[PDB]
Amino acid sequence: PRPYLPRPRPPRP
Amino acid sequence: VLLLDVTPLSLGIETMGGVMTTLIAKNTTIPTKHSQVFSTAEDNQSAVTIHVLQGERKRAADNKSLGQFNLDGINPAPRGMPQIEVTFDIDADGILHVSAKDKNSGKEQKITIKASSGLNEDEIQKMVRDAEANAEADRKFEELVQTRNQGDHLLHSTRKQVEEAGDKLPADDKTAIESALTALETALKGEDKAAIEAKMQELAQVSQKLMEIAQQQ
Repeated sequence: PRPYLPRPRPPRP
Repeated sequence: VLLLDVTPLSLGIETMGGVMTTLIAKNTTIPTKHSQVFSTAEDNQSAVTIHVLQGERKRAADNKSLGQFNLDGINPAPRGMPQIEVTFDIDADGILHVSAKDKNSGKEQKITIKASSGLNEDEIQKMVRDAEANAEADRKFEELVQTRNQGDHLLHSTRKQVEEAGDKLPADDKTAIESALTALETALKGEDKAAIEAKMQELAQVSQKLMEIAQQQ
């Protein structure tokens, strides 16, 4: 049911 | 009354796949407060980013960013199971307070966004017209995103399952699985729903021995 949240961006590859 | 003090545009947060999810609708009278429970996008996700947005578009990228913060310490769980309650409260001064709280861990984080933030009067009118012009496209986008998100979930579960499988997984199968993961990745960046579903299928077709392995005790 609930909408999903993204994770924090990690360091740049 | 002939005058109402209102928030001029919808306010909400970015959710998986680049979608704005609204917490407070345009033209709501202030002061006002609303809460909605959200969850994690991926299995075992330990943190979430709350990206606060103002505007009427269903594509998050075309709304105005007001701020962002992170909430960490989310304990391991299958995606969708954690309960992260997000609250927007705009006070009588137009200051917007946004908080997020994880019900299991008890952890919470908040930001305060000052009243002058976001779009000015001219940009507000442009935004409303923009959304009117793009209403059908935005409908299609939300459809594309439900499929992208399934695509994204399959890619992650399959990679998890390949790691867990290790050398139990035959070499021919791992090669085929690898190729098909890369192909699904490429498709997910396009706007073609059928192409995504097609690569999902191609991945499943090479995944039988894997599914068997993941399935045993």
